[PDB]
Amino acid sequence: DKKSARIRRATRARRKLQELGATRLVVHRTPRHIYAQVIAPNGSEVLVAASTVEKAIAEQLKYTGNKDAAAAVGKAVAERALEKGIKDVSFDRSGFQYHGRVQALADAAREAGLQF
Amino acid sequence: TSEAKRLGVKRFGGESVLAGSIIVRQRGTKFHAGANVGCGRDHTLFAKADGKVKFEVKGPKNRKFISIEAE
Amino acid sequence: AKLHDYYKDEVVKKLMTEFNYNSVMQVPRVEKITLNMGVGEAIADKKLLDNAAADLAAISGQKPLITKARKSVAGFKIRQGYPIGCKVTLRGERMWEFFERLITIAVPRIRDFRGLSAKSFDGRGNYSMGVREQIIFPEIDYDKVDRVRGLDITITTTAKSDEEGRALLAAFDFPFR
RNA sequence: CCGAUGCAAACUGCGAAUACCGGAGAAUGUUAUCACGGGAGACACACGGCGGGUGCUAACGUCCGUC
RNA sequence: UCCUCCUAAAGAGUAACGGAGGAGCACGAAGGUUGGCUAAUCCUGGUCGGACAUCAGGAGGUUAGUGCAAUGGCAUAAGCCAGCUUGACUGCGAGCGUGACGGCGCGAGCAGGUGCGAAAGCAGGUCAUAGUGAUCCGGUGGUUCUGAAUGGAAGGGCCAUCGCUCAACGGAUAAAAGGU
RNA sequence: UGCCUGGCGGCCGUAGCGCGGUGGUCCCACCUGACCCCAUGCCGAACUCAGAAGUGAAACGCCGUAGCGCCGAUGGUAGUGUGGGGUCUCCCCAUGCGAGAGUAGGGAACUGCCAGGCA
Repeated sequence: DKKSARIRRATRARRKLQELGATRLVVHRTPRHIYAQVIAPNGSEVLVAASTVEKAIAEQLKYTGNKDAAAAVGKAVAERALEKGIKDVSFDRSGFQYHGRVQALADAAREAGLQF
Repeated sequence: TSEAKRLGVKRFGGESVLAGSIIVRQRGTKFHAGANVGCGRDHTLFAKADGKVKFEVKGPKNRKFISIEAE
Repeated sequence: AKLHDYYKDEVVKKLMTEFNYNSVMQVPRVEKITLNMGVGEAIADKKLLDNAAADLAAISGQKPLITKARKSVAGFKIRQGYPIGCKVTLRGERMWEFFERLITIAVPRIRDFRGLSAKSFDGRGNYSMGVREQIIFPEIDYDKVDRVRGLDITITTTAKSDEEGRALLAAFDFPFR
């Protein structure tokens, strides 16, 4: 039981952010690919989504899943958010550990000038 | 081989309960706070903003939730 | 690692030829070995349990963890949370080396070596067995023996039937019953 | 104790009528509704119908919620 | 004095030394927060262990537990390992649920400063329902607030507050206890 | 615009339980070693580093199996508000509201958005 446990643990922040009703940045991690999505408080629409699989950002990346790919995805998410006007979304770790690629992506996103 | 406590629902669905009003005071947790509803230490549900009350059934266990929506 | 390559080369090939499987890893693989002590005689003395744990740590590549009791019953005169024994889990290069050394030196030299008891199966594939006289293992010397203690070695088996476990045991020719 | 058949005030995987809270609505009711002030009066009620407890599921016995 | 389900006729309330006991404690850690973990029960394998002194493969998912007698809800566990602290801090606080009053409980939210985190956010004691003390009386520290002419002193007025089993627990005058 | 895979929401048994088949194009899955960021109340158990070198074992997407499980009618049944009657402990009459279970029927769900492979 791994995916079920991951979903259960992420459910904590998933429900916690609901009360405050703020746009949330969620990250899905996989060795093959990494995904980042911005979800509105209603939880049925995504403001913007990026994936390491897409060639547009995988051309300059040797492999889809790595620290460099996570940093590139973070930069892309940050610039798209800046040009869209997200207004300082909150973020959720999706039950992961904030020490490796998740931390690298968060730092890359914050480097653009975000205040989350 | 005492004084009875006042239980039950004070405000039902459709009541325009304002902020701070307690919806129900039960022994345990008969219903769970939903949106704009807070739960106290003594397992008491109270409103957080003005609106209309509603009771809903959701979840795999089919648990009763108390919610408040804009009027 | 050291023995995994030989296992893949020989045991997997033999099992595939025998059973006509499709997936390369269709043959069940051993995940972990759990070393346990069922002595249950350290209630009176704690130094006995401490010495047994030290011996387990010395023989294995990692030290054990003391395990407490689970339920309290007046019949056996036991309370709740009473530390009696400990367990060790081996999975990886250490497990492969331990299994190789065992099957190489320890198994042949056993008193009353009538053979392994195949009937001692959990009914699904996992095999757990215990033997006495840890002195057989070279990692413990006669000069440092406090008492006779038994072992409990249980191997992980992902099979859904006892035939797979029997085939895995016969992989090393299963000397006899 | 294994499975089943019936039963329950400190039994409900279900679930009435009835009572009660809020929203909208044609019509009636001398506002019959609520807020403040002055004046009081009363502070051992009885019996009956409706559903019960108690009582020996004997009593024109006993106490409750409603009319 | 106070709680636990019924009788009590599906809002609350609704009887007769009614059927039932428990608390008048305790944790200054059993409090807060971050990560992960979460069964009980039964079969099968172990030197004995067979289920019952410990371990791993299964049947099953909240039947174990939640400090207490009992009670409701609790797997997002309201439990249970690793780590750090005292937010059990201070002024407060719109509103709501009860009451005949004295008052009681919950409570969004601001400010001064803190702990848990990278942040989102939590922390105004303990999962809760009982677990306590009101009026008066005596003691501690602050105030020139007041001071029977002046400057002090004595004495009062308010602020946190110990004793008062005041355990006749809303506590009736200064009136000491037991009985045939 | 059609098929397949992963994620984000509603629905919470018409989504579940048991059985057979199919899935490596992409996606997802087993992780070998870790002296390096990370750590075990022992264990690289989980988490973190490099993918097709090894495969679809287990998990999971889909089709059928209506075997178990669920909902679900109209109808009837038990009950009750209101006025009356009787043999008044209980029942009936005119009228309104109406149980549970089961039968007919269904389903192996459906739906909104984003990313990728084949068309």
